Parts: sequence; structure tokens; C-alpha cells
Amino acid sequence: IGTGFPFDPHYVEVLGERMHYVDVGPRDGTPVLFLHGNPTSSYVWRNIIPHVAPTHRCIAPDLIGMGKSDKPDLGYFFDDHVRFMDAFIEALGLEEVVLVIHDWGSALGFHWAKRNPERVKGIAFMEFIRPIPTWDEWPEFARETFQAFRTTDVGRKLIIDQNVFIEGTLPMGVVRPLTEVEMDHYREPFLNPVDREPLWRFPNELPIAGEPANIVALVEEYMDWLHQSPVPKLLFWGTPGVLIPPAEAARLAKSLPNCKAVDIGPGLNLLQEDNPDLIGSEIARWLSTLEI
Ligand SMILES: *CCCCCCOCCOCCNC(=O)c1ccc(C(=O)O)c(-c2c3ccc(=[N+](C)C)cc-3oc3cc(N(C)C)ccc23)c1
Ligand SMILES: [Cl-]
Repeated sequence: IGTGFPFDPHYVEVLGERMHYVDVGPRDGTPVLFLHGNPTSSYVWRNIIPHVAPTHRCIAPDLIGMGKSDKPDLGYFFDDHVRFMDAFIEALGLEEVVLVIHDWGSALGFHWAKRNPERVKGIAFMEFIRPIPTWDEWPEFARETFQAFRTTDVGRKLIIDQNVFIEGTLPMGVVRPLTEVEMDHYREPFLNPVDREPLWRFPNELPIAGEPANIVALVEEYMDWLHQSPVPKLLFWGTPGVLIPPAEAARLAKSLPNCKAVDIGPGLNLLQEDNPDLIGSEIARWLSTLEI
């Protein structure tokens, strides 16, 4: 499994800030837009892109506050990410896209697609944001720790002051051990404790047991859109999962129109880090089939 990130940095000014993005592959045709989540960056896609890039343009931004993108003194609410991602997509002139999305990047991508349904030609997704109706549907092993994260004093202490989302949660979201290079590359954006705001606001945004009500609503709205859309869909899932347990993956593979579902083997949240070969191969192949 490659630890390298052999992509030249590109930057675009967005709302007066700058965002970093990978942009590889051919200049024409429909681009594939890869959206990471918490607490990753475009780095999470490094072993998936090289399988897609021979045939398609691959664009992988770092969310505002993350990666190599700028770090303005925001609250990094989901609304903030929405604003910056809408503006990134316009600043690059993108017209139609294929979306490849994960964790909070999935809330972004689905919320975009709902609002711009004529510009979305396919969606591949994995470990994605859906409403978690009660805390019982959060996995038991991570339950206590996510509940602590969703406080101000204790959660900030953990995420911001002790860097637990990077040091603890991130390796607990991958079945294989991450290597020290890997860990250092995920550490890099968050060396300064003050830059850890998004790492804490994210889990506080998770739509769990009805809260926060605004996020619950928005997520329900794009899940309804999704259930009704004929757009081609590709769902990766793993066992036991985190956000998407196998039973849920099986239900969505039948409930969503035009949905192909692919089991990656063992997986928790960062499926890309457990089976990037399968994921990149199956995306490249599926992309071919969107023309058939
Ligand atoms: C969009 C959703 C994203 C989900 C992201 C990944 O998924 C969630 C899986 O949740 C795990 C939640 N639990 C913890 O973060 C946690 C609990 C207990 C302990 C612990 O060590 O007591 C840690 C922990 C570590 C666990 C594993 C680990 N590995 C596999 C190398 C390393 C750990 O290191 C630390 C370090 C600290 N510090 C104070 C620095 C604290 C806890 C751990 C995590
Ligand atoms: Cl999160």
C-alpha cells in the first residue's frame, strides 16, 4: 500500500481564501471529483486516483481548514464547508461531474447533487453520512468516545488539546495498521492545536439521535433525493463498517435505483486504506460502464 502522494499541488482562490487540490488525468471528458472527510485530506485518495487517472480527469480538493488548504478562523460548520465547496466547483468551471465521496465529503457531494441534479452523471460513495436514528445504531466500540466528543469541555479537550481524533480515532477507523509515514502525513495539517477546529466541529455535526436538527433535516433531504434519482450509483462497504454496517449496505443496494454495491472485505471507516486496489479498480471499471 503506497504511502507517497506523487501529485503536484494546485491552488485556487475561493471566497478570498485558497484551497489546495490534485488535478490529474486527461483535460477533457467528465471529471471525477473526489471528496474526503474527517480527519483526512486528499491524501486518503492517493492509491485510488492512479487507477482512474488513465481514463478520467481526477480532481481531489482539500476541504477548507484541512490538508493544504487555508485555515481561516471559522467555526467549520457543515454550512461553511458547503459554501467553500460550491465555490471551489464554480471556480474550476466544472459543468458535469462524477462524484467519489466519503464520510463528510459524502454529505457535501449528496447535498450538491440534490441542488444540481442535471450536473451529476454518477456517484460512487462509501462510509457515508446518513441519519443515525439513535445512539444504539452507532457502533458500540466507538460509542462512548463519540458521545464525549459531542461535548464542549471534554470533547475539545480530547480533539483540540490532545489531538485524539488524529492519534486515536483515525487509526481506529482502519483495520490494518497505518505506518508512521502515513500517520505523519495525516498529522501534518494539524501540528498547530488551533488548526484543529474542524476535527471537533465535524463530529458535533453528525446527525445522531435527532441532533443537530438542521443537519438531520438536510441529510434526510438528500437521502430522499437519492432514493428518487435514476443517477448511476456505486456503493462500497466493509465489515463491520462504522457509519454504514453491512445490513444497511444491503438495504441501500436494493432501495436506491441503479445501484451497484461492492463488498471490500474487512473495513471500518477509511475503506480506502484497507482495500484501495479494489476500490480504484471497481471505480475505473464502473466509469467505463456509464457509457454503455
Ligand atoms: C465521519 C465519521 C468518521 C469516523 C472516523 C473513524 O471512526 C470512528 C472509529 O472510532 C474510535 C473512537 N475511539 C477512540 O478514538 C479511542 C478510544 C480509546 C483509545 C485508547 O487508546 O484508549 C484510543 C486511542 C488509540 C486507539 C487505537 C490506536 N491505534 C489503533 C494505533 C491508537 C490510539 O492512540 C490514542 C492516543 C491518545 N492520546 C491521548 C494521544 C488517546 C487515545 C488513543 C482511541
Ligand atoms: Cl466526524
